Amino acid sequence: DLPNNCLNASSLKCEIKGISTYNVYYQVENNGVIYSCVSDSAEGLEKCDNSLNLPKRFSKVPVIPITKLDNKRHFSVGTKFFISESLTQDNYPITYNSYPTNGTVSLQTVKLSGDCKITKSNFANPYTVSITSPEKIMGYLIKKPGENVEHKVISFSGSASITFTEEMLDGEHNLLCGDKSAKIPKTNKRVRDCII
Amino acid sequence: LPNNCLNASSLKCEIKGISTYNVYYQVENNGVIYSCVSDSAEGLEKCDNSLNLPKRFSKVPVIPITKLDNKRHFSVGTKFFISESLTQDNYPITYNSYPTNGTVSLQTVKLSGDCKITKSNFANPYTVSITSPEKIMGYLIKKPGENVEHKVISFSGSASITFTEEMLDGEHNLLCGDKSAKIPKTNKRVRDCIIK
Ligand SMILES: *[C@@H]1O[C@H](CO)[C@@H](O[C@@H]2O[C@H](CO)[C@@H](O[C@@H]3O[C@H](CO)[C@@H](O)[C@H](O)[C@@H]3O)[C@H](O)[C@H]2NC(C)=O)[C@H](O)[C@H]1NC(C)=O
Ligand SMILES: *[C@@H]1O[C@H](CO)[C@@H](O[C@@H]2O[C@H](CO)[C@@H](O[C@@H]3O[C@H](CO)[C@@H](O)[C@H](O)[C@@H]3O)[C@H](O)[C@H]2NC(C)=O)[C@H](O)[C@H]1NC(C)=O
Ligand SMILES: *[C@@H]1O[C@H](CO)[C@@H](O[C@@H]2O[C@H](CO)[C@@H](O)[C@H](O)[C@H]2NC(C)=O)[C@H](O)[C@H]1NC(C)=O
Ligand SMILES: *[C@@H]1O[C@H](CO)[C@@H](O[C@@H]2O[C@H](CO)[C@@H](O)[C@H](O)[C@H]2NC(C)=O)[C@H](O)[C@H]1NC(C)=O
Repeated sequence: DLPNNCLNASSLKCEIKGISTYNVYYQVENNGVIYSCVSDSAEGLEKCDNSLNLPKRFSKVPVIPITKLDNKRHFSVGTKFFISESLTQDNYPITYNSYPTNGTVSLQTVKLSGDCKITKSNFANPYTVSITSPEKIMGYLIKKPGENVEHKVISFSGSASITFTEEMLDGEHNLLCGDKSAKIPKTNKRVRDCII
Repeated sequence: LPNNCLNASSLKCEIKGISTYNVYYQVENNGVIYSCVSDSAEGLEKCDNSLNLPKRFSKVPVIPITKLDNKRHFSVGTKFFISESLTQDNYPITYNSYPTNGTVSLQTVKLSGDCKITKSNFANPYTVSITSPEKIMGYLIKKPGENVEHKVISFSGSASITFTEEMLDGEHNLLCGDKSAKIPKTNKRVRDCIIK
């Protein structure tokens, strides 16, 4: 059990099958046997086939999929591949990340996740909100309901300060950090520009 | 309209898949197959291949696994989830009563929600109590890799637990939604006294 053949994609013939917003699904081939694999950094895919639409770096923000269909529009954070069990008994061995196992690859929408200490109350600068997380890395995002807004994920760690843009304070906008979620109310237009 | 996917006893229906916490079936009304997933196991007795249907489903807070490293420690069964098809087209599905497009995908799962294990339950030291603020909750003891297809226990409010000689070896592990716990191994010479 050494799926390191997926580590060598620089020189082995590989085809790009699918591309998500947070991982990549491909399959290499060494001695006449295909090896489906999923990676989170895409280091040796430059010479693969369909090595066309892939990015420099997946931002590595912890994300878990959606169970709440109703919460889709409220928690769309993009697409990420996950190891599912095949619909047939098919036990096809895929090596998600560095861990090998069987199952089938399946693309699912995901949500943000973790322990974002969303600091509602902030002493000074009420228009500036702070956000902390004990996790090593953590991701947040500000978006309206839906909008098909992908990316806009920020790799933050520990201390993080957030200010709102002029349009952003439209009440329908929502701040997503970790599991937690809040809604920003529309501030008065004349209270704005009074900052001067 | 997900009509007569609740009336499936009035239609010719084909049982496609059965998981631990939900069931997948397709009904046929007038020319086109309706794919639907549910949890009641009601009205599906007259469907085809409905031989191994469970009485009811536990319907506990349940999320799938991400880190494949933790399947062995947190395996609690299999649950059907709505995903996105690898190809472009996506058949409309009506999970519960919620209609949407996509494809089905079977995934093993972990218990979800929030539990608060009374870690130091001095009162009857060998019996401890759990409290869940949610309306329903799931829990089960399980050593890594132990076959657990329906050993779960539907949990609401606050309840207590009494252990077994098997379950008090150092290998068994306590599971309750979002929390994990390990059981210490009592010497078999101390076991014969608690047996009284
Ligand atoms: C699914 O993935 C598992 C993970 O490796 C694969 O399991 C392997 O299946 C083989 C069956 O050929 C088993 O190994 C056997 O062990 C016995 C005991 O020594 C030995 O006498 C046999 O000759 C054979 O080697 C075992 O279940 C397992 N091996 C592991 C985990 O090391 C399985 O092949 C995959 N399913 C597929 C590809 O359909
Ligand atoms: C899911 O597949 C079905 C069929 O392929 C589609 O579902 C429904 O499709 C209609 C047509 O696009 C959606 O909206 C309607 O659009 C027409 C455009 O002129 C408009 O006149 C109507 O007032 C209505 O807005 C409808 O929302 C959609 N519903 C669902 C539940 O899917 C559709 O192709 C696929 N779904 C999506 C979201 O694309
Ligand atoms: C991946 O590529 C490297 C580079 O060729 C392989 O390393 C070779 O290993 C074989 C022995 O199995 C020998 O040809 C040499 O020891 C290495 N090559 C050179 C040029 O020294 C490696 O085996 C490949 N496969 C894996 C799984 O890593
Ligand atoms: C399930 O089927 C029954 C059929 O007896 C439905 O009862 C009527 O169904 C027709 C459509 O065939 C509707 O037009 C009527 O309005 C229904 N009668 C009512 C609502 O009193 C029933 O609606 C179906 N759906 C369920 C029970 O959820």
